[PDB]
Amino acid sequence: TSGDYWLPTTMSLYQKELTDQIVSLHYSDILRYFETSHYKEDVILESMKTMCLNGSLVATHPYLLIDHYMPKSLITRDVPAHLAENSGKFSVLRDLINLVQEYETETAIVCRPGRTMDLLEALLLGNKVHIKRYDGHSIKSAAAANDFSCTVHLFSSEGINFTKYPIKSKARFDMLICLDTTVDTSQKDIQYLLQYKERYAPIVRLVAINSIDHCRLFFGKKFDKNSREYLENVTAAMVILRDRLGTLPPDLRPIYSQKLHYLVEWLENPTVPWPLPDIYPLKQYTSMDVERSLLTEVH
Amino acid sequence: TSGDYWLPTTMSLYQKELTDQIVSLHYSDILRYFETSHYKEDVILESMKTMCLNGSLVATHPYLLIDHYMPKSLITRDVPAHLAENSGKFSVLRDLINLVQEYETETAIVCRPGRTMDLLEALLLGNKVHIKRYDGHSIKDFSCTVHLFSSEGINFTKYPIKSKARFDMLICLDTTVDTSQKDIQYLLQYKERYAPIVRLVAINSIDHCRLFFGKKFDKNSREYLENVTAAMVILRDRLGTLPPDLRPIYSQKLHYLVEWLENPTVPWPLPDIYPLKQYTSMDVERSLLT
Repeated sequence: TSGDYWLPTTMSLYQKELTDQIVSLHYSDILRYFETSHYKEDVILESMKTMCLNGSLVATHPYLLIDHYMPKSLITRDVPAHLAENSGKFSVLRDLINLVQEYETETAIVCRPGRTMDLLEALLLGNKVHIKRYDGHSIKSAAAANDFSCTVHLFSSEGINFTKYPIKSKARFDMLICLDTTVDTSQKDIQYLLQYKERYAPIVRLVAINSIDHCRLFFGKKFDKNSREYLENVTAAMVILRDRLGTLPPDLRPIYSQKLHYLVEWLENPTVPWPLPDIYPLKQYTSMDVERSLLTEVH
Repeated sequence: TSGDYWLPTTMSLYQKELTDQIVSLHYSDILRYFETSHYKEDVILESMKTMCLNGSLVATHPYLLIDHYMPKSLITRDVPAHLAENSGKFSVLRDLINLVQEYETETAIVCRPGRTMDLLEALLLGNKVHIKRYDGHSIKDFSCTVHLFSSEGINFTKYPIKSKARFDMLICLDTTVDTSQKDIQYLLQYKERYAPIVRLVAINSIDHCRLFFGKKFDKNSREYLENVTAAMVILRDRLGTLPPDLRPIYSQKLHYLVEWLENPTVPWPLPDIYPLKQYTSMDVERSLLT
């Protein structure tokens, strides 16, 4: 395939009901945004926009949205498991890394800066793996006295700065992972990463099914940019898919239940076709479908 | 010890923030219930009462309070693990049963009827274990059989104990279980005289509150509800975390209990129910401020 694949991830019960809440919150704003169509007022746009934002955060981790109860330290032994237990995306990642760590490889991961970076690091501390950041920050200053075949490099999707922090790697990235949808693989800094020695490193994007993640990714290759049609299809989908949020299809489940061993072949020959189906398409929902969806809320 | 022990259980992140929400919901009602003390209006009482109820449900499982996303089928292979992953109480139970299932034993479990029963059954399907209910309902070679009884009236004449052996242990899932009642006293004495009681309790949760103040104010006293509500609200921050001492036992998947499982006469290996402070109208205010 295209060297640009998706890796669907589930959603914890908490992640689901969080999203469900986020939607209930913008309930009226949603109906508005779809009623007076095209006219569209700025307040309402910002509402749709931030409802989308908060949905995106929760999709990769609840802590990105709610500090409450976040461990004061992310270093303690138990944290990695706890983080994974609360974000299907993190759980998939961890599963993934449990495989790639066996190999001698440098693997790149791009995600939005800030708390996402920290949580990403914290999650990775549960893996037999070297960790390099490129923002001069970290939660473990100290370096691994250990000997790991696999090193994981954590890059910001929003500007890197390779002159103060260069790639001391001395080897190609065998794979680049998109954690958020904040990642624009077209940008130069990310294009630099992919070509670090075929010409391009495989991209694999972690996406929660039927989540905002799914919406942004699919409509993105069909309406682009900040079109009215993008936001309309994306918001309508997020809201309507809210019920099937983050459940893998029956076909796909065993692969994930099997802790993703299904991917070993492709991991060893990154030239072989991506073993998983292409990003499932999403319907273009109508102002009608959103109303019908939001009703089952109303009593 | 007394043949009546507690088994603390943790709380999932979701169970925590749910409780936290439940509290925020009754925020004003709480301040009211503590301000105009003793006077107490009926609406507010019902508020305190149901805030307590909803907290209790969440403590044993979030699905008891929010249908949203509950699998339409509880039989599929993955359900047991999913349920446990979302209630520290269920996770402890499963851990427990993973031990007791190795033995030739009949183990009794009492919990509130209804969805609790179903979820209990679903959770148990992940265990090498026979399951008997006594409500004629259900959603579906083992040494271990687990008997699920309602805490709220049983009916042993339409559904008798075909067991033919003593219950080596009786487990309280909810706080809905009154071991003093006759039907439960019948169960404990089914062949020493009484089966050991072990009660699953989420630390610093309403569960903890009800159980401890219960042996200190009883019944539906003003002082019970006052100490219980104040505690639930204030402990909200330390909700469902085991003390450093206790953690390894649980991390070790509870093997620490094997000795007691084999000789139910040995003293309960875990500390007695940790006491809770009697909090003041003052402490609840300070707690709710933040």
